[PDB]
Amino acid sequence: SEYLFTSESVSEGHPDKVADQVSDAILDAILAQDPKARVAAETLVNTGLCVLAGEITTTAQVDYIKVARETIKRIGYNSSELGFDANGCAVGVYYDQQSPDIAQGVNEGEGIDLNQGAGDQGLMFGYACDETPTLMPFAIYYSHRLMQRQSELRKDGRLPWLRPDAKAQLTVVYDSETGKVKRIDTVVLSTQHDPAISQEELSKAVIEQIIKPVLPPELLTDETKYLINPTGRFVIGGPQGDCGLTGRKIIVDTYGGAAPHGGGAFSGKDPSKVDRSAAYACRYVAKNIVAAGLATQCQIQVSYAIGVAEPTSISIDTFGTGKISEEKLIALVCEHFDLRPKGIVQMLDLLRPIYGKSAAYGHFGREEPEFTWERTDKAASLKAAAGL
Amino acid sequence: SEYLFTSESVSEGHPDKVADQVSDAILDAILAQDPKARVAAETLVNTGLCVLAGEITTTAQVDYIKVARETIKRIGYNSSELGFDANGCAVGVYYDQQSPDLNQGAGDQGLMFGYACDETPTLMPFAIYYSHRLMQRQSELRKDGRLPWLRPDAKAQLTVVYDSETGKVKRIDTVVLSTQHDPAISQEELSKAVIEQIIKPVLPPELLTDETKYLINPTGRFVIGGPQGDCGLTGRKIIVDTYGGAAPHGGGAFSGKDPSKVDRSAAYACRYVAKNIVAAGLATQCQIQVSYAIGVAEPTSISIDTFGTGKISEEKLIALVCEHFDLRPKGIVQMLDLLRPIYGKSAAYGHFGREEPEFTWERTDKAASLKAAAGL
Ligand SMILES: C[S@@+](CC[C@H](N)C(=O)[O-])C[C@H]1O[C@@H](n2cnc3c(N)ncnc32)[C@H](O)[C@@H]1O
Ligand SMILES: Nc1ncnc2c1ncn2[C@@H]1O[C@H](COP(=O)(O)O)[C@@H](O)[C@H]1O
Ligand SMILES: [Mg+2]
Ligand SMILES: [Mg+2]
Ligand SMILES: [Mg+2]
Ligand SMILES: [Mg+2]
Repeated sequence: SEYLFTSESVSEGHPDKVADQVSDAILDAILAQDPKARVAAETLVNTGLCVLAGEITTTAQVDYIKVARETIKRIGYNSSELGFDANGCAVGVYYDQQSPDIAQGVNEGEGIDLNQGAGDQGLMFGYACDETPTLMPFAIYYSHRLMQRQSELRKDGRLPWLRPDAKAQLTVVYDSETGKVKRIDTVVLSTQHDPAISQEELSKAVIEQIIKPVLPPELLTDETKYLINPTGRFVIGGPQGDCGLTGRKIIVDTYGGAAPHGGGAFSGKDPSKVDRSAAYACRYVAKNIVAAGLATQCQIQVSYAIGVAEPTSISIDTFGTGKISEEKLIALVCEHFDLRPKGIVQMLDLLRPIYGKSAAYGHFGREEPEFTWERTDKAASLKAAAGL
Repeated sequence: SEYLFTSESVSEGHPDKVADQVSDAILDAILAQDPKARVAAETLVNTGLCVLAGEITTTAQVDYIKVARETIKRIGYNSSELGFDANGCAVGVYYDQQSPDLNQGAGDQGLMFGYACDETPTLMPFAIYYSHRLMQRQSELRKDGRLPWLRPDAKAQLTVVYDSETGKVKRIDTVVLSTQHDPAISQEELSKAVIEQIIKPVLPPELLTDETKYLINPTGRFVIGGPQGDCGLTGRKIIVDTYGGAAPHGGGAFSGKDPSKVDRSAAYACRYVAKNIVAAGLATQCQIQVSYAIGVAEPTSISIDTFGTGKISEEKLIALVCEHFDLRPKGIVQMLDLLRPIYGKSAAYGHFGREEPEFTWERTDKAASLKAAAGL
């Protein structure tokens, strides 16, 4: 009559997320000067190490080393006690230019269709459902918020012993018949901390200040299991502790496994990379379908060929909850959304330095003004055009 | 009455796959000397560059640079004209390396998925299965000189049409294939050879129709390639490595990780569980999710979905799985004989769906016991 489902998130101090944030800070710095820049910025962080590699073609003049160090400092890695310290980190720049063989497919006036072609082949999924106020699956939505809360309390000093690296995991119970959340089964929360605080003090504060204020009280019961720093002390973390790379948190970045993923990473990529722009568009489409009341769950897949503007495929699944057929939904989507690469960029105003905030705590489910793919401004037109 | 679904794969020369293969070649070299080693070997490749970083605990003595160069050589990067070559690139070793029970706790939290279905002989989804085979065929004809103008880097993408009622594949709608090439061959000659000698020998003829669209090297040129054209990193092909989008993913990479790491061992176990449930005729579609907490042995969650195809309830299946499989981290290692150098081959053309002798998670040796224990 019920089943379990689990998602996780990590803080901005997790080493993979450090790499994502460095990649998107560099992207933002470039786009602030050159909105049309071609950016494919990959980052690897390790002990004392920040390698910047990939392909960038831009008129922007950005001090990549300074931007990387300032990003690492803003995350919290700015003191000798943490091991990994921006001031004591080697930043090495290895960027190439964008390959001209790729550029001639993407550039307008040079495509097989002379339109802006997709930056790559690939497949992308979007998803929305009615489980949370921002139309996200429950477990990833609240896992992100646990990690945001950890960072909030650290950065304003209310829990001054918190350190940057942390992880959270939620196992939730669903009703097999209704698909509705019944209760929270397990909360895992691990946080880095100053060595002077005891594990007992830490657990009390994590419960009072992080777990209880974030999760819905009605879903925490006598059966809920709390696993706080379950292997004990967590003093060293970040890239002193383990290696981080761009694009190694793609499930955290999206839907926490509540929907399939096409494989493409987001951070460090300008919007001509459909890995980013089309995944954002798919979230926008699915969210507006659910907000229009046309389905209570909606999943979309698209795909592209490098150097081709029209998607090679589109498919929509409402899991039996759609008020109209999925064929009619695809027709509505194609009428109200331009999923060609240039059409997406125009639809979502993507040639702007709006990406740094997306690189931790999830790309989806936060109704921040930067995140145009979270607007539900097409829902009314979809509902009307469906005949509802 | 119909819907579309798309998956992709990449060749062993794709820069992300180069990184995966270097990571797992180093893992194998370590495991051959020290089966109990802890390995978390990450690789980044770019123009003239192979960075090796991560954490290793072992008694093995491995020449990591030589292993990396040998792996790059085997893949086919043997000229600096390509911007990346085995003899000439810089290899830099940054590992944090140190010298150095069924209820041992997991080494991390995390979630993992497995999947199986009846669409292909090895119980894989159609689109990923044949996307892999397209890329294996590209590499085969390059290496044996049948198409000597091929270069190592390549990608393929299949869009398939499914019947909305029966769920069966009806036809192939679009084949995308991009392959790096010697500048001397025209696009017209390249396109014809890819279609006639790579694509058509691999895909089922009855699924290729006059409506099938072939998009070959659609930018018009693919001479620059490899890590120069596109930086590669370990763990950036996790959907190619698994089910091509036909099932969700927990997020963790496989390559460079020793089998104590549940990101890899539990995903392999979930494939093993799902494939045996299908092989036993208990379902035609089966998806499983597990998760772990750091320091805890038994998974924090397990769930199974047969998408209405199951012959017993999913509750009954979960009970069967707990009785017939040991999903504790050390129990998986024993179940699948994982403390051996068996991983280098997994790092290109998919971890699932090939019944190689190394791939113990592809054995259906529990199907009969599950079919009997289910009462069927
Ligand atoms: C298109 S690149 C990703 C974007 C790239 N980093 C950039 O700077 O725009 C990803 C993969 O596409 C393939 N690729 C590279 N050049 C290509 C070309 N000219 N045509 C088709 N595929 C290409 C290679 O497999 C490469 O690893
Ligand atoms: N003592 C610890 N307890 C819980 N989580 C940790 C601890 N140390 C590190 N982590 C987290 O776990 C991630 C994966 O690496 P590992 O520390 O090996 O599990 C790290 O990047 C940290 O986010
Ligand atoms: Mg990681
Ligand atoms: Mg991709
Ligand atoms: Mg890549
Ligand atoms: Mg992991």
